[PDB]
Amino acid sequence: GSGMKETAAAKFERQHMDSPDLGTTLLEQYCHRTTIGNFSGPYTYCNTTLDQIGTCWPQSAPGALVERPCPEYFNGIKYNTTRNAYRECLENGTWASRVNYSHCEPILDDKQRKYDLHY
Repeated sequence: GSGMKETAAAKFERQHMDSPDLGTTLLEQYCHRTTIGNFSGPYTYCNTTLDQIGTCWPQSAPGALVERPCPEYFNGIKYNTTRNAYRECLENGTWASRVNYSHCEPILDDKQRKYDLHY
């Protein structure tokens, strides 16, 4: 026998959405109140921080989670989209690895765009 199998991979074109150097705007303009770090530490709650996702999240509570997978579980309707994502907050007052949400994009109701050219 052997011990090697099972594998897959498939991605799509993706370089960048155009942009200058340095940044025409910091992702830490100010965010929430963000007041902690040896100056104003009330509790051991989560503090304002931004991970791989520039999108900064406002302080939260420990053992909580700022998940927002889709607006409503309609399944076949016009959504509003409110920056879906899924981030949990440890009981130590920390965020997770990095927000994520791919169980929303895929829905049993979508299939448009294609176009093509023929002689």
